[PDB]
Amino acid sequence: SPLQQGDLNALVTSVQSLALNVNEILNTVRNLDSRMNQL
Amino acid sequence: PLQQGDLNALVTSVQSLALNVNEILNTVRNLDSRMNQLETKVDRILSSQSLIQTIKNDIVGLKAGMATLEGM
Amino acid sequence: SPLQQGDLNALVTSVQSLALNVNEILNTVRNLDSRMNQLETKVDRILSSQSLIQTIKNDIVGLKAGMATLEGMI
Amino acid sequence: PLQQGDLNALVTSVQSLALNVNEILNTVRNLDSRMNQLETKVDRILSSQSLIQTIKNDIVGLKAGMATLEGM
Repeated sequence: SPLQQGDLNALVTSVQSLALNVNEILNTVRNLDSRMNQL
Repeated sequence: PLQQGDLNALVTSVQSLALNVNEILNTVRNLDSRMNQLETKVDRILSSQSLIQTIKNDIVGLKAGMATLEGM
Repeated sequence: SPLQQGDLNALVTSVQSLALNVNEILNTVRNLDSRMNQLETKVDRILSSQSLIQTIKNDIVGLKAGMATLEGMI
Repeated sequence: PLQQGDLNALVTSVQSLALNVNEILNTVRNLDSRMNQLETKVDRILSSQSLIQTIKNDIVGLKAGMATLEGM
């Protein structure tokens, strides 16, 4: 089956969905950094 | 002409990245919970530091009172 | 310019390179998880002794009342 | 036929993922260093807990010795 734009677009949305998980990790580790400083 | 199968390696690499990121997420959520516990327990320790200076003041009185007895 | 296999392959290597950074993060957060567990155990040990302090506070208060008793008896 | 520019959105999305992962890496390396400091300082606190029981034993002697004086 020939590769289609929709196949590339599927990977874009997958990566952008993964990016939301990365964003939660980043927010949480920054919060941990502040809290370990206070500790 | 590129075929759907030509994208397989990229799809698999993103699936693996997502699996490993998910395990980071699981671990950092656990670190967050652990930090709650540590903070509560350190606050408890910090509160008992009031006893130390109370002991401190009383011992000052015990020192003076004992000087009194030694004179007597 | 027509899309080529090499263009897809470039993204594969980019993602696999990113995966090495993800791997360091994962190794480090697991290590932090183990170390925070061990830290909490030590904080537990400190907490248990902090109330041995409360007994000390009581004993010292008792010693003060006694010492006043000695002085009151003259 | 797909063109190079048809991949742009995917390239950009991976660049952004990489930038954010790099900032996680920077932060977790800092958490590792902070944890070293916390561990060393908690070990210091834990070591001084030896003074507490020494105070404990001595106070036991002070209690008995004072009963002696009270007997007089």
